[PDB]
Amino acid sequence: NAMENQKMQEPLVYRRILLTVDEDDNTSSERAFRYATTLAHDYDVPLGICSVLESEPSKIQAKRKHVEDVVAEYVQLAEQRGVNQVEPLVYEGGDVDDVILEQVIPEFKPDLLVTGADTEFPHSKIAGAIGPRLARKAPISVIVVR
Amino acid sequence: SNAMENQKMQEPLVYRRILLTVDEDDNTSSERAFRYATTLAHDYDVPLGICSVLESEDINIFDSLTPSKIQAKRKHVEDVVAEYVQLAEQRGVNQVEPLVYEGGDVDDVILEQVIPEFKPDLLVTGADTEFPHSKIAGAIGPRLARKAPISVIVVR
Ligand SMILES: [Mg+2]
Ligand SMILES: [Mg+2]
Repeated sequence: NAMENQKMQEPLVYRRILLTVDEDDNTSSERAFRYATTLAHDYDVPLGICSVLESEPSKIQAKRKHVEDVVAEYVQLAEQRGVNQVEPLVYEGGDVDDVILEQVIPEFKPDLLVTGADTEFPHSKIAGAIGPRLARKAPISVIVVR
Repeated sequence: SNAMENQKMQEPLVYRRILLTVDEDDNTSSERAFRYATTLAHDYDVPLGICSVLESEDINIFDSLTPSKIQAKRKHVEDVVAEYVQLAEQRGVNQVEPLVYEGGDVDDVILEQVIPEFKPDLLVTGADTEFPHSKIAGAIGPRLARKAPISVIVVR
């Protein structure tokens, strides 16, 4: 038929994985974490775990510590899972979508963004689940995990 | 995390039943979508279904050219799905099946017919996959990522 046989056979493995997390607990966030860390473990590829502090003082440092703690806990669990290279990616900005698209993706250079279907940030310019928005707008592959 | 939570967070996640959604166009995103789905199905030994949704003839549109146009489009999409199935078998996927459906609302066909029948836990599609015949215009992947009850990867 019409497709190039050899090219269509080449394996595809994602080389640099970015997991985006919020502070909430739910089945989608658990499964997004497990997918990203299973992939990174099984194919021996780097994982970045990102969250974003939203622009609004012992209060601001407490909010910052909270985001840092959420990401640090996920990194610890990823290390326990056996992922060889995992790093925290805590970023700050006005609109989370732009922070991810304009700062995190270009700096960390992932080829896959993973996030749970429930992940959301209350002061994002567009309200609601960030995963499908990123699936539409990002220049890389995006999986929205449920 | 408490002990139970820690253990649950550690449990491997390997998708069990993969649904690849395709249109007739051969582009970078569709090639990579096919390669990701078949690499997953091969490396983890899980079933793959390869789906598309055909346009049907409209009983209120009667003319000499429309039937040929629609029939030839249907056969083209059937050919593309069959070729993807053969390529997946050549790739070494043990269980791969065609899933050709039809209807005017492709989102609804996938959500209400294909997913409940094939029972995938992951839907894969290229970022360019689109069905201009359908109710809603533009790339279907991000809409399915929003609406589906299962995980959806939009591949670029
Ligand atoms: Mg291990
Ligand atoms: Mg069956």
